[PDB]
Amino acid sequence: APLTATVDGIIQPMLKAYRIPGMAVAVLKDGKAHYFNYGVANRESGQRVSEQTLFEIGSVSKTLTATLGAYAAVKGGFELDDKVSQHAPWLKGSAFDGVTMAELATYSAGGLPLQFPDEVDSNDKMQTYYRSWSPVYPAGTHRQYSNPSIGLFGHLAANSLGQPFEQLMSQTLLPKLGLHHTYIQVPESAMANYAYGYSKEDKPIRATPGVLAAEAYGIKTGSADLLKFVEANMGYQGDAALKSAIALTHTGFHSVGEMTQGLGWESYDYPVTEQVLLAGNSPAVSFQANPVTRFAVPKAMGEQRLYNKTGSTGGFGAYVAFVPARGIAIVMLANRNYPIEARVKAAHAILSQLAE
Ligand SMILES: [Zn+2]
Ligand SMILES: [Zn+2]
Ligand SMILES: [Zn+2]
Ligand SMILES: [Zn+2]
Repeated sequence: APLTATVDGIIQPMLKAYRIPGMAVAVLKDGKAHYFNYGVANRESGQRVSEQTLFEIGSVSKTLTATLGAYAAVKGGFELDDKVSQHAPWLKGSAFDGVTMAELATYSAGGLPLQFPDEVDSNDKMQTYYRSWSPVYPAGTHRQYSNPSIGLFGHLAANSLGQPFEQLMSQTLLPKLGLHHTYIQVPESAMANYAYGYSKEDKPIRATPGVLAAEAYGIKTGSADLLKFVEANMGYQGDAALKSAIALTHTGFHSVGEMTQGLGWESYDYPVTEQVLLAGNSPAVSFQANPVTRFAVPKAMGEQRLYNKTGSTGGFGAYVAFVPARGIAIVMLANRNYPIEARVKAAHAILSQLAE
């Protein structure tokens, strides 16, 4: 073998080193899905991980939120270059008069922070927060990774179609993507599949609920459903609107170094080195404001790219990467929040091999 041995040789040492109780890994190669399952979903019960185990994917959720937002645009709810307050009456007169929906989606509204301030934890206080927010930078000039930013994008995009976000996600988007084992709120029927996360203190934990949580980091899913979503991104057919929506998430709106920001997905010119992938996923990019390289117009980024997204929650660590031109992808879902650097290194190791 190369493939079982390739994945095993990379994943198993990493689990030992970061004491990861469980991981589900899925890869795509030559049209087919391959599942590699390690350890336990639940330490107390000993339930083993499978490709049907539900994990919190954290901010990988943004790629689905982005797809939802794109879908609403395609269906005419809004245009990406519309000012945000065109689609939020309660933001008329605020800074959002001068921010576009695209800018919201791509963390470039002007310095919205990584998280809401702590007592911005209700709908009323969230509205006042945005109404009263004072931009740090001119719109479209700085990227600062931000849950309030893509949070509001997803919320307003769903509203442009007349529905709450969770309804649009659960009743329209996920069903059209053929993702029937993916959830914002895990139903009682599926709870037996729901892994526990583990904190640094080895205490079992699950996601803290909150304002715009569903939009920013709210999805629970297993490796098989998530790879199916990645497959849709490699070459989807059928629903013309959904096809167009997926295309839109592969549009790049600006770059920061070698990373081009899309809707949800971040991408790189392919081939890409480990060092470059690491840098683009590092705190240098994710934890502080960066000035962007502006694009004259948004551009379709195409097939010879590596697309990816990191996600974590208090107890979970997720990574997804895919390369459409080479027909390869990896999904790595774990129930410990272990370093992104290890995620990226292992994924690059495996993808480098799949491309053989
Ligand atoms: Zn296989
Ligand atoms: Zn409070
Ligand atoms: Zn609202
Ligand atoms: Zn369904």
